[PDB]
Amino acid sequence: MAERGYSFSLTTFSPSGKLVQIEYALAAVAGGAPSVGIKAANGVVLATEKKQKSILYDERSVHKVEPITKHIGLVYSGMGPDYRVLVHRARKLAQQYYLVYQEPIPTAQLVQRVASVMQEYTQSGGVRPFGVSLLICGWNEGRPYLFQSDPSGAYFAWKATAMGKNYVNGKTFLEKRYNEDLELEDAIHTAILTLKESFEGQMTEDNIEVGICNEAGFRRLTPTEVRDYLAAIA
Amino acid sequence: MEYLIGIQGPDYVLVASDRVAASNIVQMKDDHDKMFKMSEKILLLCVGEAGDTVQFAEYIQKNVQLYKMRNGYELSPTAAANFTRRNLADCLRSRTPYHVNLLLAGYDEHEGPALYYMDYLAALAKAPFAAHGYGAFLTLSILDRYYTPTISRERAVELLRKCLEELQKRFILNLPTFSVRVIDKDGIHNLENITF
Amino acid sequence: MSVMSYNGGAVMAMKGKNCVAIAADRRFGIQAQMVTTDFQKIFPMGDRLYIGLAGLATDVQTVAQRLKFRLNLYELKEGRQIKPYTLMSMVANLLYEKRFGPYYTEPVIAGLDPKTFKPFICSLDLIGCPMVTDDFVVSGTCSEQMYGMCESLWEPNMDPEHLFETISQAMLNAVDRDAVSGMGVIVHIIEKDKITTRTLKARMD
Amino acid sequence: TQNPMVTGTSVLGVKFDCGVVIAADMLGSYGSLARFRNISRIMRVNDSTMLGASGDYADFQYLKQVLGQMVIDEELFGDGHSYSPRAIHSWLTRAMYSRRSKMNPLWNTKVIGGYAGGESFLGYVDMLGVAYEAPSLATGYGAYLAQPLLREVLEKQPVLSQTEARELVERCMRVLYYRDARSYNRFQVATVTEKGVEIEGPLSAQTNWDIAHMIS
Amino acid sequence: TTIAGVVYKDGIVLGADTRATEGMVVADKNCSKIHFISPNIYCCGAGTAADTDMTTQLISSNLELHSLTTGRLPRVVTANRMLKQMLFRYQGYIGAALVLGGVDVTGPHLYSIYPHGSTDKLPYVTMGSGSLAAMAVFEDKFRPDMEEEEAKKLVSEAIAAGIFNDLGSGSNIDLCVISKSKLDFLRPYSVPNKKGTRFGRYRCEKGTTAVLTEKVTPL
Amino acid sequence: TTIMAVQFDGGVVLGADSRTTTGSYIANRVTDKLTPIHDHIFCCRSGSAADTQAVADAVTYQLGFHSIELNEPPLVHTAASLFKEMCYRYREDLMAGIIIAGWDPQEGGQVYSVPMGGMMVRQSFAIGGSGSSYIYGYVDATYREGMTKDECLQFTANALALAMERDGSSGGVIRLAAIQQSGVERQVLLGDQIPKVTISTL
Amino acid sequence: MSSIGTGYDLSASTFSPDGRVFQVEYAMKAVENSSTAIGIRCKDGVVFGVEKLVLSKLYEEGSNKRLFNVDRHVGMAVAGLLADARSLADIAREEASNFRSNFGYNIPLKHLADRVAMYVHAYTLYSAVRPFGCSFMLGSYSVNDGAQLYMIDPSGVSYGYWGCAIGKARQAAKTEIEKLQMKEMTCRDVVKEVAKIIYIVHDEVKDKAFELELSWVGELTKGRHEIVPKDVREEAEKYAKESLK
Amino acid sequence: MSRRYDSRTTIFSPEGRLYQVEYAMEAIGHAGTCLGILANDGVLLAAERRNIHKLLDEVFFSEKIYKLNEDMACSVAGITSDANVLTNELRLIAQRYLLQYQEPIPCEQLVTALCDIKQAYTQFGGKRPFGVSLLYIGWDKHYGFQLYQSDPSGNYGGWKATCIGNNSAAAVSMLKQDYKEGEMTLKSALALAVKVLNKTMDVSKLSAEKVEIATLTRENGKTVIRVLKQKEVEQLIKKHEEEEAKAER
Amino acid sequence: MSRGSSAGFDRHITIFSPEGRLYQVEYAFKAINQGGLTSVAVRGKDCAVIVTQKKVPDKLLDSSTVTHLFKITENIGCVMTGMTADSRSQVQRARYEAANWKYKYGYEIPVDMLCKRIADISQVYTQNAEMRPLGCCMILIGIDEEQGPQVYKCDPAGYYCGFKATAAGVKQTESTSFLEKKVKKKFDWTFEQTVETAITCLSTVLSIDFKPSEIEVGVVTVENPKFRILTEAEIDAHLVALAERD
Repeated sequence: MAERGYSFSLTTFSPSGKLVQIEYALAAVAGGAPSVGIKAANGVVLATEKKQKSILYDERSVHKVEPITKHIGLVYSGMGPDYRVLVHRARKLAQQYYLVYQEPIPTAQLVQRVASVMQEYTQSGGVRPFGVSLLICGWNEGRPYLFQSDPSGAYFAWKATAMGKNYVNGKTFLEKRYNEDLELEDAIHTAILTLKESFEGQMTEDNIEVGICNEAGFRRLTPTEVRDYLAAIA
Repeated sequence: MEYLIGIQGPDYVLVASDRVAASNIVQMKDDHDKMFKMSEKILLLCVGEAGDTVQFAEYIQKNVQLYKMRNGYELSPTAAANFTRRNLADCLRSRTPYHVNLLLAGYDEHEGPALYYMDYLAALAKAPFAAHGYGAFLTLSILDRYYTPTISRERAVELLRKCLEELQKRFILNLPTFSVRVIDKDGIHNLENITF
Repeated sequence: MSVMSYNGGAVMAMKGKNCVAIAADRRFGIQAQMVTTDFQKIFPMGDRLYIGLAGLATDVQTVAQRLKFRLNLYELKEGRQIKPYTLMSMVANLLYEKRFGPYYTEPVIAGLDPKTFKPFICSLDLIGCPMVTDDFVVSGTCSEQMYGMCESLWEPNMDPEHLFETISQAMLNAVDRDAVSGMGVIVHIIEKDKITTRTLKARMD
Repeated sequence: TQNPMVTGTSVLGVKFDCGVVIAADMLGSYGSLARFRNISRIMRVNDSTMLGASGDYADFQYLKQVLGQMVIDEELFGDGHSYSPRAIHSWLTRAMYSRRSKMNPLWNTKVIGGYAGGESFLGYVDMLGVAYEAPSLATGYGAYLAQPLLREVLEKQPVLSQTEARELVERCMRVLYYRDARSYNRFQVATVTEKGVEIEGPLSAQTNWDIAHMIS
Repeated sequence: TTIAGVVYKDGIVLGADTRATEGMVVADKNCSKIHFISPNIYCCGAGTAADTDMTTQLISSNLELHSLTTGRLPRVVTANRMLKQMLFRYQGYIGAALVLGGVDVTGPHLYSIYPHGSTDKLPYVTMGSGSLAAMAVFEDKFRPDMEEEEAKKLVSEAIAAGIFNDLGSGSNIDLCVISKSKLDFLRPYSVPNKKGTRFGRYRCEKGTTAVLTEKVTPL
Repeated sequence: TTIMAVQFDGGVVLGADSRTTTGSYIANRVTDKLTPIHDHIFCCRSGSAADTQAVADAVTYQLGFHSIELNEPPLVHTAASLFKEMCYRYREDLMAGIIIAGWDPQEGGQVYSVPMGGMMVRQSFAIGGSGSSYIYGYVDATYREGMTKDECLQFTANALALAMERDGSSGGVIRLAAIQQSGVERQVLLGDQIPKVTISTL
Repeated sequence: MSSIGTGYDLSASTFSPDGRVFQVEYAMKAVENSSTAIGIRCKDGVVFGVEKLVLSKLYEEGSNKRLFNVDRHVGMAVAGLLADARSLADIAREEASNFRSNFGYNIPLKHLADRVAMYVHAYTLYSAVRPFGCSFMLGSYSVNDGAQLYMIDPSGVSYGYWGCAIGKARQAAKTEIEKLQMKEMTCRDVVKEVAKIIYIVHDEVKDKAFELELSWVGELTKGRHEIVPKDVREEAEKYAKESLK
Repeated sequence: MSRRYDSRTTIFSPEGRLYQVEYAMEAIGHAGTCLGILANDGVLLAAERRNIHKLLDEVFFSEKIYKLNEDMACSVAGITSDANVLTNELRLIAQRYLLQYQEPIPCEQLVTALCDIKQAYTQFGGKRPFGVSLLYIGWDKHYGFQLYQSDPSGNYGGWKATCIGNNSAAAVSMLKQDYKEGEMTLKSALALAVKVLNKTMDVSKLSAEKVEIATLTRENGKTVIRVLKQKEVEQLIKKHEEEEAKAER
Repeated sequence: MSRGSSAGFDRHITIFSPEGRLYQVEYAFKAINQGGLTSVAVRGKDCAVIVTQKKVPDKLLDSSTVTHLFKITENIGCVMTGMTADSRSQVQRARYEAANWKYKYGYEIPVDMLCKRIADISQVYTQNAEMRPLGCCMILIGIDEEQGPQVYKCDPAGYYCGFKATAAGVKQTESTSFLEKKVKKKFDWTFEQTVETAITCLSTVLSIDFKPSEIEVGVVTVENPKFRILTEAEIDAHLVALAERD
């Protein structure tokens, strides 16, 4: 018939360069799942916590490592429903680029467009902005790239960053550590070790999920493979 | 050679303009003098020629929009750009087979760069130019203008040349008019000259 | 460019290719049945510098397509640091034509430009539809497409010296100008090298 | 005949009103073009329990008139008073919708015969697709208008108090001319009687012509 | 410009066409690819006006990508069927795109032919354009019941050779496109039998018809 | 415009139809279906032209889809045929297509409904329709008797389809016949690759 | 039942911390105060009985109604706040009529019961509208699917029913329907059985005398919802008085 | 309920002005600073990114200064989030006006049009006004070289050197002190720009990663808008060392 | 858990908490607990089984929407778990979206895609408080075409991922750990066993047990990909076997 309810601003400016209600959203991604992203400089590899901690996981396509398109993949930390819309929206955006350019959407561009809805939800009454942060990968310009889009809509540029449990501590360890000039196989080994540092508990292959982006294209690594990398390194 | 007849020749320190006064219904001129020269400002002049009725509707919509630029800045707008801007709006209207096509003549003075004059076709083509005329009248003067003067020619010779041109329309053209208005522009302003 | 007819416009472009430069040769007059409005006026324009798009027929449509192309161009131009490639533009200009329904684009674009910051030649012509074309062979474009093309295919090599191509293109305008009914009134040659655009204004009335 | 833009047609609908009852006769033969697609078809609809409808003209345009009719009865029931329509209101509301429908390129010369008695008001109505609607003694439109209506009207003008029996023998005779003249049927009819209390209609039964037009 | 044909071994599709892209009926390009990749395992042969074929194929190209990525399950021809169906029906005619869609779908292998109007029908070999007949005549010779992948390649090179001879706008290379469950081959050249080339002689006139007088160098 | 027919048993239907879907003068595909996906439980008998059938077939899939889930799995025949009436209503004379709908709803017994290209929807005994059913009209009628029994329906229905492709100048090789029950829609192929002919004239 | 008048009902989009809105709980309470309206499904139809309040001898059938025909084959018996029950009848009347235009057959009640129950839940969701304050039964006889009886609560649950009653004593009436086998009955015997239950269940604290009005959609009304025929009404009326005694 | 709260977004407060508009200015204070300076033959924008982090990859090299058009440039002072929406509106307006106008977009015209949207939200729609003040730099013929400043309050201002973002009062005076009316040329002005950014930041140490510098300089027939690569800015960071001496002397 | 602190007008609005909690969603969990419905779901390779309790207030019922097993498409089937009012509205929304998919996709939809469409729609509810989220929980079961039988579970919010075996209802966590032991012990997946293992688990967690008539089992077998309800007879076949099984 019609709906009203809540249509006045719910968000008030705090002197910090951010609003109060968005700041709270960033704590939400912190209590979210561990996800790590490191740019290997010959592809980008992104790794995420497979589990939602029930430890019955049986993945064959239900992943949180998802190809949007030919060379873009997304792994996230935070909310499930909020993420599904970003994935559906991302394909429409990538393709929007694919129609005009005949190449899909660069990392920078995809970020600008996803970011505008996340802010929209803030300023408006009767909505709340996402609780999701994205680790976005891509191969554009002849270089691998990795961007971080936060639940606010702000963007921070990162060659390596960590999300989930102990995210803050995660960023400083990466800032010092981050590597480049890595072979594909090595890319996986470094990524898994960084995931060990963020994520607690058991890792086997139904606890962590890995996806790689390189020249051939983004794909999502089979549960057998992840296991071989995990064992290999200290 | 397109529609109705107008001619303007800038010598880049003078502008010579004459336009027909004639919004004709049937075979009689319901009034003698009729406005085809419109003043947006005292230092911008638009001479619209084409259809009698179409010229007026097009001008008024743009004219309130022109005023809006003046209202905000409280200095002159870029007049060369505003006469082009209406033209871009008429490029969108051109895909449609409806006729709303206006042969326009912009005289304007801009502050900083100087004077600008722009030519508009009914095919819609913007040119800064030494002299251009719209319709049949373009046809009448363009060929003598290389030969008989310069693009720096004297006001006297211009005016004699113009008087003769308007008499050639009565004499030769199937469209004569026994009232034409003549206005002379110096380097900044409109002067109203003697009707012929 | 064009591949539509106007008797209110109509102009002619022939382009031929070097190997690290591409040349575009252009008339500089404008016509309109029994009407002219300029001795000299620009048709191909930059919008990210040392690349060109031409729009031909009457002057409003020329200006319109080019600005509109820039509208599509600028987002990629901002997002990345490096200025857009030739490949990206070829599809973009085609997307601009494609935007319209059944009565397509008022000019029918041919694009010529070096790939940004690198010395890779490109020539393409497009149709007024969304039909995708890759070209890098040679392109000639206008209403009388076949006439710009036969001479422009004839003159070059796929490695001449730059100068040899420029003298060829000057001549290319002249034999073309005898081939059209009277359409002339000044000749412009554009050589696109690496970061520099050579512009030449040829002699005539 | 007299039927712009038709495909499946009901040929002819008799309607003659007598004192408290109407007899309408309509053929079972329902031509989809020249071919008689259905040899038996009941072209009698139930508006209501207290109303009845019988229709002539294109049969596709009739199913459209049926969906519109149907909702109007629903509206009246809809209140909760549980009223049965009046013949004039339902037929009349639709006559307006036939004024609107002309302008778009689909044509209607759709013709229905409403007899009802409901609420306390007795109507005989005829509603058209061009929207000639009126109260009447007898009416029929479209193809009915070209051949049976004038003989039916000629008898009706000095004797305006024809009865259902005199009309019965006449209906049988006229439909004999339809099997022979019209190219949309070869006989067989349904006899429908509308009353102001119940809707009655025995099923379509064959009838067959009588020859005597090869003597001279 | 685009004349397309397909054959069935007993699997899914090898789609064949001769290359050339035209600006109207004048060649823009001698021979560059016009049997197209959509994102990564659906290919479309085209006929009629090439143009409607490309843009319809591109929207559909968007929609199948949405289903593949979540499922990890083959590109859905029926999805792609429906979108085209929907666009063409509203007007009752809006452009002519005659399309040979072909992908092995999650369940059965599914081959579609979309004409200018709407359709919803499901054949298994279709040859398109006004030269459908020329393409079909190679297949009807070569292919009795059952064929193999290599054998299907040989009919396909032959269907593409026929269109080149029938309409000179199609010319040069025979392109063969293998479309499967997860193998999608696009390789320009599959048969060089002709080729559009530049001259071995050179004549062009230098300065005896050339006219110049001014130069400047803007960026 | 290939023939469409559905002949009445009294608990299930048998349809029979001829194949060729045509791109004007030239036949484009004669390896097609005449009972494609219209739902997942429902059948319609299709021929005519590819577009006339298709627009209707999809709207009925979408409405049928809502009907089946809410009611409990089987839809109503009468509901389904009305949806097709709507498409035809706009395109009255534009589309010559007429669809032959045959089912077993939870309404009761076997019902055969004829949805016209006008906008007409009717439940009847058996009709065969198309733009070419002003051509095989005699042949259906002789086969059609009061309560034509199933075993009889297989020979009669197939034959009517055979009579069509041989005679037809809008017919074509292979009759593909469709028998519908509450189990789903089932197609069979009776060959004509192998030589079957409705006996020649002198 | 949970609800407090302060907190978590000060907007009609506020979800309560218990999982069920206070407003929906309030809507059910109003049904509980009102009179008993019964509708029992038979093998050959459905028989309705709703008591029509008489406060004056000036009143005719139009005053204090609770039998609507949503369609003209489908009936609606409501109980609770009359004001919202009649408005939902009007939107429902429209919803049925549009269905008949498109679909063209006696509507199957199973489809109605899902669409209406979801609509009743929608009003709990939205701020511009508040939940419906009645529980109602939808009842039909058709040949497409037979006799059908569904009841929708103001929560926006649809469940299927053999025979339900809603009133001042919902549980006592339903046990009484259980005792009797409608399997043994045809539509004629059911009219007697509805009639008694309405008199006993209902407790006067707000009535003063009521008139029982009953409706058939059955055998002697041919798949359209008409008021009870006279013979049936008199058979029904005697038994109701006899059952008291 | 909703009727028992305050936030005084569309409702005027005891002040005579809304809370939401005044609060937006506070958020702008603790976010990265943007300044635009005037030169004789160009105009330039220099900005501090919202990233205080020690490691950036440079995926998008516009994280503060976005070049809208080939005739215009902008900076962001405030939250990057509200900027994202605004950036997309600007790429369209800036190019639309240009299609029609065929003349480099006037700096004034752009801001007044934009400011109208900023005020529209606070007054009606029940949305808060954007937390971003955008610093526009452009050139048109009839004012010359320009810098205009945009607010969430719908206030515009015609400036020759101004700064908005963090520690703005200090910043505008510091630009006035070093740079008078029409004094300093384009190259020497780029140095001045970095010098004020080094002093005023949310968090100290000025590096290539923390700064992005943009030039509007009119080239041969076209007005060229470029965002300088990290490499070029670095040559200016040493130039900024030289500039500190030069202001004093 | 948290009840949140306000700094906005968070108290009756879904907008953030310092936990990251959304108020309306947390209230959506209490809606599950209102219905009384708990479901145990098991994945195999022969079939995907969903088994859930059927509510009886009285014995005068028709089973057409008393049922909490729903046909969300002919091959893939589902149950709604939680409060029955919220369930009916969600089923209704989903079916119109499902039919939309039918117009777009043209065929039988993958389990991964079906859960993803419902998830996006429920993102609209979750972000709003204009319209409160529907506090039902859906476990979709069905055979994804190449992969096999799948059991996916969406929350009121819409969080979905794959699992070896899943549970929904009054308490997810307690039901899952009981199910986890059943999963470790990994039985030979054939028709009788997968149904039986599902049935044993739902009965152990309640400690009330049931008769076959009291539960509704819905399977998607490799035998017929159609979504099928067993009914009183077929479930009974498992129950009698189950008694003899230890």
